[PDB]
Amino acid sequence: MFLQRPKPYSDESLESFFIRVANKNGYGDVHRFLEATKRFLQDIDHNGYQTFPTDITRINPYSAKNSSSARTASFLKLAQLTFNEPPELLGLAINRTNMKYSPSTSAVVRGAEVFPRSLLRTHSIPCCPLCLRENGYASYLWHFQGYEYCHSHNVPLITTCSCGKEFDYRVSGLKGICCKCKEPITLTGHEAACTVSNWLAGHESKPLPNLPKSYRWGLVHWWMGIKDSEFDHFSFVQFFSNWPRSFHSIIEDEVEFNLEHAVVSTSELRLKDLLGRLFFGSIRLPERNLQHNIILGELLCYLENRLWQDKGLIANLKMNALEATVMLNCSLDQIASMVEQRILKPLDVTDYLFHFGDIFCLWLAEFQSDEFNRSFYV
Amino acid sequence: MFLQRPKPYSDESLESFFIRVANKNGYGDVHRFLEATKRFLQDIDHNGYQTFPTDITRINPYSAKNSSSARTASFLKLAQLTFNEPPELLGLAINRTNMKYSPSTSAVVRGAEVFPRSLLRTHSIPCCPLCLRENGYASYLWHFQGYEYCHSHNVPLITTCSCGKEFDYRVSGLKGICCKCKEPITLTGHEAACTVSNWLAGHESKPLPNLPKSYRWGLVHWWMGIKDSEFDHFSFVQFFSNWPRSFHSIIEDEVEFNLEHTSELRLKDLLGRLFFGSIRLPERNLQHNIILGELLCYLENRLWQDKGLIANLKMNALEATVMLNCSLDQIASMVEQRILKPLDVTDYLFHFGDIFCLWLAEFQSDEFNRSFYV
Ligand SMILES: [Zn+2]
Ligand SMILES: [Zn+2]
Ligand SMILES: [Zn+2]
Ligand SMILES: [Zn+2]
Repeated sequence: MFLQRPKPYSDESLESFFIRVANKNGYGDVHRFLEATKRFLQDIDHNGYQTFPTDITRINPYSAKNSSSARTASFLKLAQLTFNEPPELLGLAINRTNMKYSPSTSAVVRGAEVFPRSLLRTHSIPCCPLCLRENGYASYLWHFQGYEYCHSHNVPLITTCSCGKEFDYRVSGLKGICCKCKEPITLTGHEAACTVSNWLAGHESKPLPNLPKSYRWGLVHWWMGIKDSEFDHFSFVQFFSNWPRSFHSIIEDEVEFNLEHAVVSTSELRLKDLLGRLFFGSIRLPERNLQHNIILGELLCYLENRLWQDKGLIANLKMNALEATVMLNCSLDQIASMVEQRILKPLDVTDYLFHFGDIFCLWLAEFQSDEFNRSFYV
Repeated sequence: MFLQRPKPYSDESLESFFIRVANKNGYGDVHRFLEATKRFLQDIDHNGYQTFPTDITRINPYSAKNSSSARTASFLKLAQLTFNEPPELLGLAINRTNMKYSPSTSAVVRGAEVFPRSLLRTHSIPCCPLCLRENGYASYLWHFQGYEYCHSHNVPLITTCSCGKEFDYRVSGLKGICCKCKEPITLTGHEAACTVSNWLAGHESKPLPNLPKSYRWGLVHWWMGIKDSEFDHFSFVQFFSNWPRSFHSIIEDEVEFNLEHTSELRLKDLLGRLFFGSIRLPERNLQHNIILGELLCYLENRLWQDKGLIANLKMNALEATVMLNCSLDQIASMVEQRILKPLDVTDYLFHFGDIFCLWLAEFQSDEFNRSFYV
């Protein structure tokens, strides 16, 4: 099998890539192209040729249950032999990863952008009938929640055509011709999400900060837990006009509430009981790089400064051997090694034996890194 | 107690900070200030006042046995109480850190710059008396080997004066007046170390790459294991001078010594020195750990060449966690569900053509990922 590469684009999705290859090389559709792709992998002695799907829906590496390792091994072999010039297809596929958010939100990766798994769309993919006729391809941002508006047009994406039927570009082509009435879809102008859709594109909008593509998705899963609802876009804009003093407006509310509503005495207080929501909700977004995770990197500033104010209230919060490992970015064995030789002053892991100012000052002298340290937010 | 901040600098050592305070504010030497400082912590009931040193040698937080957590806890109080405008003292200390190098070298950290533990000077700190008269304070680079020449005057660093006696700023102040002679010290041109110490400082100097301060210092440990000797400043410049074909020139010769010394060949038997000595130096940022990405770019275009020679090189489950940056529990999890294909942990049932395809599918990150060396 000898193919030709179409016009390359760094923002084209994976499902939009196989459609443009089959239309350029004279194939009928994408279903007959993936069937001939499976036939070529059988002839070249591939290990997972029988697991290659013929559907454009499950062509992504996260849809594979156990054959994910043979999926990109099939993707790497096609880029080296079936084209005159080697394309870039591994950077366009959504790969799984072991990276988690706080407290337990899973995440995936696509090249140099770590996507949240919880913000991935799986029911219906929206699209735009303008970019599919001007750019000639589909954006990779159409598969995720949050990119509700088209970024440089001040229009939303479409979900249902004028005759009651939906349009999905994966099953009905990249032109924009719907299934039932075979017409182009009529469109259905704010700023509250046009600021967001410009910012979730990876681009600059003020006052929202300059961050990598992964670390702008990290604010979105966090801010949904703030409202305890779905994402609100205009309150996202107004919240960072007072950055960080709207986040300073939050932590003042959160320590002053749970001291009132403390059920135990002020010496028997725990870190999870005063600040179990704020501190355990910003650790890995996606990592502990406080140079880009500005949430925890600011949270540390409003924790270190007031430590020994108010009789050392914050610096004396009880902690387990469990949540000592969460803050230090270590394991339970390194806690159990520092109770033998007593670098760390004191085993039951779930019995509250430690203090917060003890664990906070241990990080600053024994457990920093080139990203998770005190010297970026200062 | 109530003091004054001097002119604050972005390269002052920590030992120079307790002399520029102790001279200015009416103490006799550095010993008097440390003795006064320890008592102060007793009055405000700090827990580790009894571990606070009266020696300026052991002032750094790695010199503590168990009280390194209470030494920066002693340091987190003085910047808030005993001054007018808070000085930067935690940004000057040499803290420990857990960032292991290749193969097992530990690390220390001073703010946002991580150093090899094996490159710390401990006998006698060389210095430049021209910075000890015009700047008058001690640059933190003087605490480390690899830095031999002063990069601000192109003049060497002194270790033994004209009377056969040494010189150190922790015992002879910051003026430059020695012990035996109490004179100005008589001084002691190259380029090969001059441009390294300009690169070791944190400026842009060619042909040494634009790496960060954590990664400009991760290479000097790596090259001394290559030559297996003391550090030659001449060859460390000329090694980077023909990138990539000087770095590849050892690589294509590493295989030829180890091909002759074919399926029972291993990745530890054929590419064992280049790969296992380059994973974390200090970390896995392939934008700035250029050693792995260029070797991966060498070995991505060598995966199924030579009838798949490099695809047939054997790996364990222990040395697969070194690559994939995971634990042994996730390795045994991929054996039950059978994503990675062949329990004995040190078993040779895993090959390099099998591991590298799994990392492009299930184990990327934002820094240990293919998205830089494309
Ligand atoms: Zn567009
Ligand atoms: Zn229509
Ligand atoms: Zn000088
Ligand atoms: Zn002398």
